[PDB]
Amino acid sequence: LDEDIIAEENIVSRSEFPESWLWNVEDLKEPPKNGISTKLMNIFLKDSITTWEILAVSMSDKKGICVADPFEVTVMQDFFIDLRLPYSVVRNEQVEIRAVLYNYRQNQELKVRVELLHNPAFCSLATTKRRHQQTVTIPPKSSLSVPYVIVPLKTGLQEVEVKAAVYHHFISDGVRKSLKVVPEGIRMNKTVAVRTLDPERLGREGVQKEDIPPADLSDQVPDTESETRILLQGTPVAQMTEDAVDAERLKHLIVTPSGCGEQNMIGMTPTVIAVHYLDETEQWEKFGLEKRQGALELIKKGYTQQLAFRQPSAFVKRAPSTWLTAYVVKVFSLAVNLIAIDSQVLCGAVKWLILEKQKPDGVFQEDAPVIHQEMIGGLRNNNEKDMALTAFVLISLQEAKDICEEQVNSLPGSITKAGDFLEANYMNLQRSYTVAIAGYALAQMGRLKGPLLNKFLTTAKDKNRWEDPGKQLYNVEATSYALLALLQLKDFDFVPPVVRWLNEQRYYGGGYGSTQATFMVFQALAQYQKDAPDHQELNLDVSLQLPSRSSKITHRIHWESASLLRSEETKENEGFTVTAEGKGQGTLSVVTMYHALTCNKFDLKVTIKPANTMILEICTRYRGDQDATMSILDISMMTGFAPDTDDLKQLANGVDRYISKYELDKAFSDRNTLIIYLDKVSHSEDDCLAFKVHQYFNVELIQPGAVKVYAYYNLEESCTRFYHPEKEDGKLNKLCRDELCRCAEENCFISDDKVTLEERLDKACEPGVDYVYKTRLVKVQLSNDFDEYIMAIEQTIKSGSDEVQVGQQRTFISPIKCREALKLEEKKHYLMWGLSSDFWGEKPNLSYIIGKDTWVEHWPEEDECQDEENQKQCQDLGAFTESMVVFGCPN
Amino acid sequence: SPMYSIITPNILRLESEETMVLEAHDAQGDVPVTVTVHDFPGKKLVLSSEKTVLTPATNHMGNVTFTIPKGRNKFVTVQATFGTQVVEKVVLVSLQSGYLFIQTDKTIYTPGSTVLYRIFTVNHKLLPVGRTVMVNIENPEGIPVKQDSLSSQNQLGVLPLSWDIPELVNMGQWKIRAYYENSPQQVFSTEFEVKEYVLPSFEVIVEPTEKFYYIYNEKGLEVTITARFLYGKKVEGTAFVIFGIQDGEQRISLPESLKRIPIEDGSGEVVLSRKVLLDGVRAEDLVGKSLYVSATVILHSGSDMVQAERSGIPIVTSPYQIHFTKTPKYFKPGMPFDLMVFVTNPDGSPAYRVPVAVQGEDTVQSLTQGDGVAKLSINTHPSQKPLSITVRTKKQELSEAEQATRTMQALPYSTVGNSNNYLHLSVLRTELRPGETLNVNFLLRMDRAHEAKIRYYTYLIMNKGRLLKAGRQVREPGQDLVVLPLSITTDFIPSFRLVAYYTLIGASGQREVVADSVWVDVKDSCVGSLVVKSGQSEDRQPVPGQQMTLKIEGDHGARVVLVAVDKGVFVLNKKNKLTQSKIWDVVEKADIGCTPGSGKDYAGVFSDAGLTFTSSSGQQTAQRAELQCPQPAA
Amino acid sequence: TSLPTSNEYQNEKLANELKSLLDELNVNELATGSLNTYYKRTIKISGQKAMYALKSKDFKKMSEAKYQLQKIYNEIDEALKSKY
Repeated sequence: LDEDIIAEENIVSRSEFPESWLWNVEDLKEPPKNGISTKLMNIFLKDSITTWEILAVSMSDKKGICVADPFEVTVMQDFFIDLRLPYSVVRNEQVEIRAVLYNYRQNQELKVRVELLHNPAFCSLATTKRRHQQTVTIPPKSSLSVPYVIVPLKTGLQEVEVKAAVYHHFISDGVRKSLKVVPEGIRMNKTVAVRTLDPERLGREGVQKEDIPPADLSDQVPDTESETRILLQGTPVAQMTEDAVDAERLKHLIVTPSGCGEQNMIGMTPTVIAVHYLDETEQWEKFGLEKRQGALELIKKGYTQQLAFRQPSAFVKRAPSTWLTAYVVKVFSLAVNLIAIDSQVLCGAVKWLILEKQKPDGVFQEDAPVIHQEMIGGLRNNNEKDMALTAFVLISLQEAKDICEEQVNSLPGSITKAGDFLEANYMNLQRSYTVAIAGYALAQMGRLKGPLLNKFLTTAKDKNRWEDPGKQLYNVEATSYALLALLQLKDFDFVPPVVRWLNEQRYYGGGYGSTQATFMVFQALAQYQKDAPDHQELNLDVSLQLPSRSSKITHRIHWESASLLRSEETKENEGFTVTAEGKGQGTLSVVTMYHALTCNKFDLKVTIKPANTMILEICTRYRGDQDATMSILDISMMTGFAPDTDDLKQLANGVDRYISKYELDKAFSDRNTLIIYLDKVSHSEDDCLAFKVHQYFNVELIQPGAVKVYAYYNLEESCTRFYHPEKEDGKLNKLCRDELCRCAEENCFISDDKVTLEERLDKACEPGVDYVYKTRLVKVQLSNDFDEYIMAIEQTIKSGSDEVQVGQQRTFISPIKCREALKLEEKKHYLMWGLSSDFWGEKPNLSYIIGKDTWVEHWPEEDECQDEENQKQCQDLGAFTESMVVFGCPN
Repeated sequence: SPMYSIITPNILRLESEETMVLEAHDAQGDVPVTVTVHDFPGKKLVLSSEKTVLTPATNHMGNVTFTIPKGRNKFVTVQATFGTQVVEKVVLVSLQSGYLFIQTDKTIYTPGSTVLYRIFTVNHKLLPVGRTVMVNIENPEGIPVKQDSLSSQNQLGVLPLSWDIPELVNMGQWKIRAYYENSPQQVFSTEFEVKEYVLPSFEVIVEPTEKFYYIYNEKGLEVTITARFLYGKKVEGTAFVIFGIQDGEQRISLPESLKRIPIEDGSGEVVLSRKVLLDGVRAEDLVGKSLYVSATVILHSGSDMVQAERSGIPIVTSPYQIHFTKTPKYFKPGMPFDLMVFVTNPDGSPAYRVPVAVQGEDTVQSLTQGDGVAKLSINTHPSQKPLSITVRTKKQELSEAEQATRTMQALPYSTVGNSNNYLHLSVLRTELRPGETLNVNFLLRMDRAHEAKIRYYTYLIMNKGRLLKAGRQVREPGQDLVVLPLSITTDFIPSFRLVAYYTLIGASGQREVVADSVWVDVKDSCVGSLVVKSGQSEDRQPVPGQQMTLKIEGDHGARVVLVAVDKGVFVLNKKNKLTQSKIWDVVEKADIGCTPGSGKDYAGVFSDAGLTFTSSSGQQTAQRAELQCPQPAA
Repeated sequence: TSLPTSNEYQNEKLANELKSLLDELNVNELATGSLNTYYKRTIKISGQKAMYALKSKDFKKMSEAKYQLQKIYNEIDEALKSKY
């Protein structure tokens, strides 16, 4: 304490390894002058000695966003320690940490004192009473390194701590960085199963189940977790949708509503029809988003010229036509989403067909034919003019049906009526045109069943068109009224082909004879997009159950969030079942992740002999077929050696090697981590070199140095070897049984010169003194690496940390070289006491260790104290017993 | 001849505020207007809220702002009724309800540590908003591992976050993503690399003398290697550098160039000869390709290693390139054409202090800006004759053989009537800063029987995609020129256009429309203000743990977020970070104006700035259904 | 006894003002339990310069630990006026 320095007792340690900190959120509370607010915060700089860089963002409701880009507060000191710890180090393997002592003194080189403290998590050159400190001389404005060897005997976040203080100067700073000592292992993610789900196609039953086996992972290192994840992926398809017509050379459809009722409709019929179509096909863009309002005014334009012939129910002079009044409900009950229509001029010409032009069987009559007789289309054939006339007015009043279900009493009876006369006479039709006109006059009610269903599917010649001999504009209208059902019906295996014929006629509409040939070749092609399934499907709803689930499990892969990956996972190993349901296809993949030569293509052989100056020799070979590229030779000496300044320039001149002129500087004193750059390591043979090292620093217990070999392109595939003059490869001498390790770096613990009642009471009341028992050795086992003794406690003179009752057996452990210490025979009593640092294992399964501080004495038997030579010991042991049980230690 | 015209933005937006310009020229007295929006096609009634009346006081100028509450684009039917004379039309709608933003507290994460992202909602205007949002987190393989669904309501635009990286999880390039729930197709991408690392204590800069490599420079591309500790001081060590040939995305590693020198004092020197260059592969072929370096500094203490890398060094004999992309692509016959060449060094960065001259007019010259764009002009003869431009760089030190050149073309501006009615807008293009006054010059072009009729020009100001401000300017008969003083605020930043025009009826019963647009980049700055400095008035390097007050200056009522970061994390990875400059760099990429420079005809100038014109006598602009601008046709 | 000499009046008042702040180094080293990991590394290390230096009766190490130990009490009375 009274030295010109700073003991380990005040050098607070730099444990701010972490990069992220000061992630705070603060507002501009203070009152502002000129829209500028001042905030003062008193922060406590993290322990890392580098240069923290900032970065901040201001969100002002008024002043949107700003980037107050961060500056720089450099953090430095006169002397610190850069404890360079890896992201992790395996348990049971010996490594080599780096700890740079940067001295940025002007021209004052620092006489340092660097000391590695003990940690019962790391079997190092520093034990509980011994310190492993050294004394270096870092030139001014320089970086000096210091190797420290260890053996992580325990997993989990461990602890490392170097504190250094200069002599004569009063500087001091440690760095407590912690490393994740992980159990050796291999990152693996075996696939558990890769199958497909679909209760429609798989199982052939609903609720398709899928049983799932737990991951075997036969090779999982003990004490290590492992997770499993699950994937939920909808894999929908889209198909069976055909293209509407380009409407592209269909620029003749919008001629202005003009004329008497019938001429006011030959030329407004293509108008509304272009509108309803390019609405449900999205063709509006390439046609003219703008000519649409030059067309929604030649629809409601005829709506008030057509409202200029509506007698009390063509000419107003002339008798009302049952054909121009049942087509006044077909051009209106579709132009209701387009213009203002009266549920009095629509619901006042449909109560006139049921009440004025309807016979007792639902058949519709024609009193005053329409003057323009080509527009009627395909009824013009007087052939069956009450099967093509009873099917046409039958679709002009099943269309106006929702608008005004309350304005007409007369509907519910006329609808069934007409449809009872037709279904009877449906087996009595010839024209492919009256089979399709009645066909769709019916299929809006659900009665095309039985014989009326199969006679309507065959009437399609080639089965994609309903055609009759003669006129063609009565085949297209037959093919349309034919597709009308096909879709009103919800069948689409006979719709695919029927729609490949209609746009194969490149029927752009209009013409003379086509006021019906235009209204149908479109509304049919116009309704085909609102039905199109688009093959959109997937209402999967699967259920999960797992040995950890106390709660129920449910997700659902609907079409809108179907490609949304719905995944679930755990940390534990289970078996379980899945239960899929509903339409749609998907795929299921599951995967667990758990924990299943250091040389990898680089041989290394490091040798040490005497010439107290010694000579080193290193061997490296590349396990490649190609002579490896520029490799490197990292070297950190043993404590007390600097290279002979005459063999660092005999290998710096040889080609194929190099020693940066930065390694000639500093000379003999400051040079304890070398860098010999190699230009090639042949694959053929080992390429071997060697130099000389004198003994400039004298010390007890020197440090196993090292030699590291790696290519420059991968710091990863390297091969490090150690070398000590005493142990064989650099590895300190330790006793291992299985997983457990200890620091057997000691001497052979062991003429009854003196032992009195007072000599025991003092050594049995010392600090470390924890346990004192009178045990009897029961069993004696002996291994090739160490021995042990199963002794039973006959009395607890002094209970320690170990809660043990009289009678139980506590296992004792000792090195194999201590077999001559005390020949612990069987069925003999012994008085023993040790320290708490001798405990081995974990409660309640602990184990005692016969160490240097473990007092072992032979306790005479009952009939042995009678001997006139063992009495002196029997009285001392007996008195020592009573002087402990009731009395205690004199301190 | 009262006629009714009307304008708006080119591509509208959602849950945002777009404006629009009523009008009634030659109108008499008042006129009650009622505006409306019906979805398309049909009638749904989406925003009919607006009303107004064009006084003879606001010069027959009325004004209104609104809030509009597959795989194919949907459109909006918009309607305006001027007393009785109604006019309507359709305009394309964009699903984008704004922008969304990310910042990862670290640039690289060790599996086990936490990630602290933070996202910031805003609209097409840079203000705070409260909507709703979805935030996933994908691994380097493309699989959502965790997601959330909070809302930034009464949060002030800013959002908190934290996701833990599991001990076992794939390494490589993770990717976090987000998007307004309203628009699920517009999603944003920000990344953080997960890898097992230890922070280095120094940094390494790789700096060749030349930006680019001259093919016939025997000496070769030299390179300075400067290592320096995080805290400033000078790093001593030895390094490993290696070169190579990139060809698009492919990289030709050169094992015949791999060097090693003494990084002394934080400055080492490595060169590569032109012969270790030819035998890793002729040489009129390697032209176009770029190269790349790979340093690796390991100290003389053997504790730390850092890996630095430069990429994209061009082998151009012609150092400077010549871009014509800040340049207009149309002109007005009989008037000056401003030229905003864009010179770049070979890597991509702009040139400096490099004169450039016209193909003819040897006397004509330009001087480099700190930005790689100079100031040139030339008179155009009264020809509708396309203008073929062959710019030549004229910096001494080189030959008329090492001088790069580039030829673009400007096209005539078609006037209605073509009678011969132009408008030319001349502007003092200066590096305008917030708080300056920029003149606005109006050069009319018409016979003198119809210049006693032009009593007001009308105009507008674009800005990130929205409309900023509007009104009128006054011109008296006999003034073919009136200036317009305009003051700069923080908002036009970054770039802003400007359109102007008049209306008159001339020739033979012909209402006429001539106009002219224009684009200027104003200094890129955060609009309000914010700085972080060291509170103490005297700075000494604080030792680890000490108290230092930290001062800060921003806008009042503003919320503020703050985070520190070790400069030892930005020495393995310093990408995927956030730049305000990466901020504006994105609010420009999302503009609706595309050929800022010019216009083909009075309607083209509108779609070529981000606007749709329409009126009550037939004239109107191009129907823009194209979200993404005209995919640049080179 | 009359009156001190040259190195007899400044080396002793420099050991009076380094022992007036070494008397309450048991009073300011304990109130850094309420302050950071800063006021416990700067008053534990800057304490071993005011005890080895008062005991070497040197004029330099005594004016080098009376300020080192008088900067970390003005730092500890300061972070004790935002804590009231």
